[PDB]
Amino acid sequence: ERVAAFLKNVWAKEPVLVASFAIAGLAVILPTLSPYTKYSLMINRATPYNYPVPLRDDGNMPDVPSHPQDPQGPSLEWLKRL
Amino acid sequence: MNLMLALLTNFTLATLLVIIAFWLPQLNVYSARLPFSMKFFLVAITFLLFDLEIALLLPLPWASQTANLNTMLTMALFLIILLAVSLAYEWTQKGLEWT
Amino acid sequence: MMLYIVFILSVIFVMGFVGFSSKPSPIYGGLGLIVSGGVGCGIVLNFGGSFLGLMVFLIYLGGMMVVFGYTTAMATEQYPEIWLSNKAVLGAFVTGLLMEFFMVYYVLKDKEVEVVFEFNGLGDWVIYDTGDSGFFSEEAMGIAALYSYGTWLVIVTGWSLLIGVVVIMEITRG
Amino acid sequence: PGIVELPSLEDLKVQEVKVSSSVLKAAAHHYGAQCDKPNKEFMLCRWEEKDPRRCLEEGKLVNQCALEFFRQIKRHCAEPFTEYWTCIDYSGLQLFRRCRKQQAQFDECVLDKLGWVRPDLGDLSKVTKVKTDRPLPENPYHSRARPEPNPEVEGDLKPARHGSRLFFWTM
Amino acid sequence: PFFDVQKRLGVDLDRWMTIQSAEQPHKIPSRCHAFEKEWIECAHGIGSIRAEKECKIEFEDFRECLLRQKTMKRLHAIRRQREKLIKEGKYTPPP
Amino acid sequence: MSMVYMNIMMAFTVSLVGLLMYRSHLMSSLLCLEGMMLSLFVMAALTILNSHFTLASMMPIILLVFAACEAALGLSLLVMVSNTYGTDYVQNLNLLQ
Amino acid sequence: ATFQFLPDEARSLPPPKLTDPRLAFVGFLGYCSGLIDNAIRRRPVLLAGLHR
Amino acid sequence: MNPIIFIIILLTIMLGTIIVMISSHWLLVWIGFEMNMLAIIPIMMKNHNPRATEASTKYFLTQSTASMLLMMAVIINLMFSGQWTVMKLFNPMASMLMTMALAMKLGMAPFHFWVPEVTQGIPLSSGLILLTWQKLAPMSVLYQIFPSINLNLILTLSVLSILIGGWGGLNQTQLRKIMAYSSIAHMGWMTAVLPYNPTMTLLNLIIYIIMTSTMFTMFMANSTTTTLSLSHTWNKTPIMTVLILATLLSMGGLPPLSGFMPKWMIIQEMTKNNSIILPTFMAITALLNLYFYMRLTYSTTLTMFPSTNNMKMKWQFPLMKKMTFLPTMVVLSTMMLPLTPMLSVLE
Amino acid sequence: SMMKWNRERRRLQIEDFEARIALMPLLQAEKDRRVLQMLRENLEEEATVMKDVPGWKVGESVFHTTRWVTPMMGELYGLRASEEVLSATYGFIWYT
Ligand SMILES: CCCCCCCCCCCCCCCCCC(=O)OC[C@H](COP(=O)(O)OCCN)OC(=O)CCCCCCCCCCCCCCCCC
Ligand SMILES: CCCCCCCCCCCCO[C@@H]1O[C@H](CO)[C@@H](O[C@H]2O[C@H](CO)[C@@H](O)[C@H](O)[C@H]2O)[C@H](O)[C@H]1O
Ligand SMILES: CCCCCCCCCCCCO[C@@H]1O[C@H](CO)[C@@H](O[C@H]2O[C@H](CO)[C@@H](O)[C@H](O)[C@H]2O)[C@H](O)[C@H]1O
Ligand SMILES: CCCCCCCCCCCCO[C@@H]1O[C@H](CO)[C@@H](O[C@H]2O[C@H](CO)[C@@H](O)[C@H](O)[C@H]2O)[C@H](O)[C@H]1O
Ligand SMILES: CCCCCCCCCCCCO[C@@H]1O[C@H](CO)[C@@H](O[C@H]2O[C@H](CO)[C@@H](O)[C@H](O)[C@H]2O)[C@H](O)[C@H]1O
Repeated sequence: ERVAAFLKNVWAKEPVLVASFAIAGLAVILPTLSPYTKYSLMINRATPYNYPVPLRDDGNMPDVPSHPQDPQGPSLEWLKRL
Repeated sequence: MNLMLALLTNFTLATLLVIIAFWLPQLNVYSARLPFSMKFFLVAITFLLFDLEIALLLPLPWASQTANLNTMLTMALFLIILLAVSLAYEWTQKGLEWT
Repeated sequence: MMLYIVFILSVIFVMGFVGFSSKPSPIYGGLGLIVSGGVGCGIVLNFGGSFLGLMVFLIYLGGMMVVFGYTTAMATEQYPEIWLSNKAVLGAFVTGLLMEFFMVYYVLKDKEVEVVFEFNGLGDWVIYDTGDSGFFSEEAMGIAALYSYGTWLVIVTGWSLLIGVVVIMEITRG
Repeated sequence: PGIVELPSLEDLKVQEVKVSSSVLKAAAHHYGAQCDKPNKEFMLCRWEEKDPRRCLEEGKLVNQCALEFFRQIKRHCAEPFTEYWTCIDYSGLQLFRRCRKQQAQFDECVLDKLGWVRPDLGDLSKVTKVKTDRPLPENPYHSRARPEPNPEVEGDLKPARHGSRLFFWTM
Repeated sequence: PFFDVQKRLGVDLDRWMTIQSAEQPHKIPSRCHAFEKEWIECAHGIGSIRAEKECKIEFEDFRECLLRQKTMKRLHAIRRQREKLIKEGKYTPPP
Repeated sequence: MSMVYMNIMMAFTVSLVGLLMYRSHLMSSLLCLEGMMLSLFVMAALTILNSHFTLASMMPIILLVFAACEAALGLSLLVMVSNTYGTDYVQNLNLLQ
Repeated sequence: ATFQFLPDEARSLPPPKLTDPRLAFVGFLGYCSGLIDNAIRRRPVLLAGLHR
Repeated sequence: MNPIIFIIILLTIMLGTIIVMISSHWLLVWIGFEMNMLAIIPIMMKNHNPRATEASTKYFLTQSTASMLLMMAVIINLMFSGQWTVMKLFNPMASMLMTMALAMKLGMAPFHFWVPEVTQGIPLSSGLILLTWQKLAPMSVLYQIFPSINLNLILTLSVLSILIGGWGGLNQTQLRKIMAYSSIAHMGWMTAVLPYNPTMTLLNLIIYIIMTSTMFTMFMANSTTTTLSLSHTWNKTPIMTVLILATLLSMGGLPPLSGFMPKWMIIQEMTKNNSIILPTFMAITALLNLYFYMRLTYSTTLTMFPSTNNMKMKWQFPLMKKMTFLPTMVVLSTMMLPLTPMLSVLE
Repeated sequence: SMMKWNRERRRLQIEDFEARIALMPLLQAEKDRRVLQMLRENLEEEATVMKDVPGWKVGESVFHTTRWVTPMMGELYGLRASEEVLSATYGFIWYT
């Protein structure tokens, strides 16, 4: 109640500063609450700037595809449907 | 070369226009301290220091591509807040006044 | 030749330094530094430093040197003394140019000079990197890394700039 | 220091792929799917040997597979392909998104005539594994022997004999 | 450092920029990565007194990559001999 | 070394000599101080760029930022000196002999 | 170790005795500091502030 | 100054020093010096008078010039080694510049001219920071780059500082100038032993800081800045004259006082290295310092100078300055010789 | 609307980058031969210009190590026409 009548005063007298503090407050808080923030790291990771150097096949790499179109390896199906 | 040619043409043409402006047939036969406020000096210094912080912020469009987004965002917001803090300090210390 | 553009720029760079280091009126000394700053950007641009070069214009020339000129107009000079009207400035100015010219004349002729230390004269192009075909600016990648690797650099730099505001207000209060 | 060995001028001759960048750009996605095996064998060699002189034979097999790849487009899909890379070639940035209509015609032609399937988003950036009979390099950096470490100190820490022994002090 | 707080706390304040063979954005290598890498590994853990003599070969190679003073001196020598011979008409550059 | 290093090293020396050979205006010495920084920035950028030492690319910016903040402090002291004696001449700063 | 006042290996050594003559001297120096504290502030040197 | 701002500025001074002492990267070392200088100027200016403005200006120019030379050495080192690690330098020209840059920061002769003037022009509390805390950062760098330092250069700087500091102090009546020349002489001893045993540099540094802090604190307690002002202390605070007497004799290196220990340990290290002429010359030259310490003891403690009538009013009021840590510092300034072997904690 | 469009633009960038990755083996193979041809050509010129200079070995390395070392510009174009060197050196920086 004491804070409520404080906000009314600043809103009437310093609306520009109230907007500034509110906008800046949202910028610091919303990334922790947004459910899309995790896709920002995934998309950045998925972008291949440098060449993907192939590994030497030792016969003990069941999770490493032998060909780009093979079913092993990271997928971007989640990104297409994003 | 193209850019240097562009710059040369722009300032060479500027030089030519300025000299022909100064020349034409006229058809005629016959170190101290300014009385200037310290406030204006403080505007220049304040601009300079903020201009230095804007230099630190310019890389942000590239920095947003990093995979270390958690660190990137925290430091980006940290720099802007401190810039806001210095503005708040000047404001409360009567540094943005003219009376 | 165009292959020597960097060397040519570095020669002008030195003359600009002799210009303001002989210390004419700080109005002209500031002008000599502005020209050196612009040439300094040109040198940095030709080594692939696009972003770094433009920071010289934006920050060094458009920021610091504007304030230098601004302060000169208030607290140092309003009218300038005739350039080279002082014997000491002219003597220093002539002394520097001749030293610079003798350095340039010999290096060009021999493709190498020994001014105290050994310097080559084949051209700056010879030390350049030969193979490059990444799809990005490496110079831009490094500067962007300030926000992911240089957490410590940001904190201390950010703190120092805030302190600069506090300190300058204390200094000027009286 | 010695003499830098270099392969002979005729040890470097090969049939070059003399097509423009917009042709390669237009064919890149099918090219990456079709010529992966020699391509990855060559790139494995380069990152392992760190010496271009050591992968010249595998580099030649890269050209042969690419020339064979393009001879196979020229033999079945010449006209749909020319339309496509000519649309790519028009753009100053050689954008894919401006040519989806011509891309589909080329994609359908290779699929019908050569069973070629365009790799999906993300495929060509995968890290794959390669089988090579080339032995794994032993000393790729050609590094000398490392200096021996200093004699490590091991033992029981006893009190200093008679203390500091500084001038007259007894402790 | 005078006080090695970084090692003792296990926090990296500035070691990441100290050398050019450390991790870089997008694995971009420096031009002298292999030379610095070799010299660092030779000189690791033996002290600068020993390293100045026992890793001299690596440091000499590394310094050559950094400043290329020998390489330029050799090219300057071949350039001298050509534009001399060209005057005595004893050499004809290829097409 | 390369040609450019000759002239860049020379520019630093010229501005250093200029700084150590004062005239009258304090501003003239602050300019020589900022000329030294300019040549340092150019010398470091050239070295860092040529060697492709990527993470060091931010170093010249940090140098520029701190130096400019350092130049701001110098200008503040110049105006305070100028507010006391009416000029920025360094021969007025001799009370502490 | 690095930047450690007393590394772990130092625990093999016998501890200084609480009756160490050097430790008594250090205690004496502390007592002297207490007296000089009283003197500079013009308190009764011996009796003032026994807690201090 | 607002008390909160003063604390923040003091912490920035400390943080700038700490950054220098914990950095493994030359850029961060340079940043530490820049930060430290930025925050030290306001405390020199805090009384707003022309002498304070002159001192801050002379300080700014000297430190700024030195920091430029430090950066030049760092870049030359980068050119010839391709790395930024804080340690020995890899070019002799870089070593000379860095050594001269740090000598300029420390105020060693013949880059000493600023120390007496800046100290005289700033308050006693600012002079205390200038002549004690500000030595930590340059000395901590010298501690790490000493293997690459030119021996002739560093010993020449040391000998000149002991000579200049000793001779300069003889002509002084101002207490802040006396302390300034005392500082120059003591930096000379610290750097003379650096090539041989850096631990003795730290020992001399710490002991010097303790005694210098003691003297500045006792000068502040009575608001004395001149020899004659200090000669009134006997008729106000007799105890303080005894403490001043003991501390000055300690700073003179007289046994059995704490200030003998650093001179004694330094002589030992150089003799172990077959250096006999240099320690002997330094010890004899240090008698110049002992002379103008003794002069102060004569006017302060061992004789009673004339007083003034208005002094009787001061008898009625207590000493209300904080005098923080003075009882501890004065005891350590004088009575530590029996604990000399404890110098190994610095090893 | 900006989120939808920027997400699509990221997918388009990945497709463009993957096209580059598919071609890099072919471009890398071509580059190796070009560098080695240019070094072999410079060697033949050296063997003739310095054919009997007192004590001049031909093709001697300046490095103690035998590891392959990437040549710099001067070692590749050191004896070639100026316009090729301008284009090879400053061409990219000047294209703008
Ligand atoms: C143990 C190992 C270490 C060995 C090294 C030696 C350590 C000793 C040095 C300790 C540090 C100095 C502290 C000395 C304490 C002095 C306190 C004292 O004795 O009384 C001072 C006296 C009292 O004055 P006040 O209290 O203000 O009023 C008196 C009214 N009753 O004030 C007066 O009345 C003024 C009297 C006139 C001045 C006389 C000066 C000559 C006496 C000086 C003695 C101290 C000399 C210290 C040098 C070391 C001695 C060996
Ligand atoms: C929500 C988090 C988002 C991040 C925001 C970034 C941090 C920025 C920090 C700025 C701090 C400014 O803090 C501000 O200080 C002044 C002090 O005068 C206060 O204002 C007070 O002082 C002024 C004097 O000018 C009075 O007129 C006013 O009546 C009084 O309330 C404000 O109540 C407060 O808003
Ligand atoms: C005066 C100093 C002022 C300093 C102010 C600093 C403000 C910092 C505010 C936000 C900092 C972190 O901002 C955001 O927080 C959330 C908290 O989980 C992080 O976490 C979020 O993204 C990650 C990325 O995968 C997800 O795995 C996670 O599920 C999600 O919660 C974000 O990755 C980070 O971008
Ligand atoms: C005046 C204010 C003073 C306040 C001082 C507060 C101290 C702040 C400490 C900052 C450094 C924290 O510790 C450091 O943080 C960064 C980012 O999180 C980490 O760095 C991380 O980002 C990049 C990504 O590769 C790399 O540097 C490194 O691979 C990674 O670990 C370091 O691994 C960690 O050691
Ligand atoms: C206050 C004045 C400031 C002016 C600053 C002017 C810039 C100074 C540039 C110094 C950079 C060149 O520094 C110098 O380079 C050459 C080139 O290998 C080095 O090499 C030279 O000395 C050593 C001596 O054994 C050997 O390398 C070699 O015999 C010799 O050529 C020098 O040891 C080095 O000191």
